[PDB]
Amino acid sequence: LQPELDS
Amino acid sequence: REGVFVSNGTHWFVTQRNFYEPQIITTDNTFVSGNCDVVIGIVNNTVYDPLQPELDS
Amino acid sequence: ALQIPFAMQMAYRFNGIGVTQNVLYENQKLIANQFNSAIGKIQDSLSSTA
Ligand SMILES: *[C@@H]1O[C@H](CO)[C@@H](O)[C@H](O)[C@H]1NC(C)=O
Ligand SMILES: *[C@@H]1O[C@H](CO)[C@@H](O)[C@H](O)[C@H]1NC(C)=O
Repeated sequence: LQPELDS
Repeated sequence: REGVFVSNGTHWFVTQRNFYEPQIITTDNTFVSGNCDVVIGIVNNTVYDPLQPELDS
Repeated sequence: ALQIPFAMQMAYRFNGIGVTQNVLYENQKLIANQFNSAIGKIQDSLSSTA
């Protein structure tokens, strides 16, 4: 989730 | 991740072997290993990701 | 009897020994050559060693 959580 | 990929031709699903229970094919009920070239008899279908609409919300 | 493609049967034999089934499909030609060679050695064993 760490690199995906730009949202 | 468990069971078999199966199709009625119109759709693709996964189920355990010992009882038919079609589920959508996902990042949760599958695991990746490598590029497609190596596997004999592999097929193309869109693997869904449950996190995607939540990042879109 | 339920028909199943033989490579997928071997995949579920492999999960039966804790080797993850992608190890079969990534090595299928190699495994087929080993298995066919191993059956070949039985014929020589039986032909030589009554
Ligand atoms: C599967 O078998 C059919 C004939 O029954 C053949 O045309 C096809 O090329 C085979 N595919 C593979 C991946 O063995
Ligand atoms: C699967 O999709 C890729 C990329 O769209 C394509 O190159 C490939 O030919 C497709 N597979 C088959 C069996 O045609």
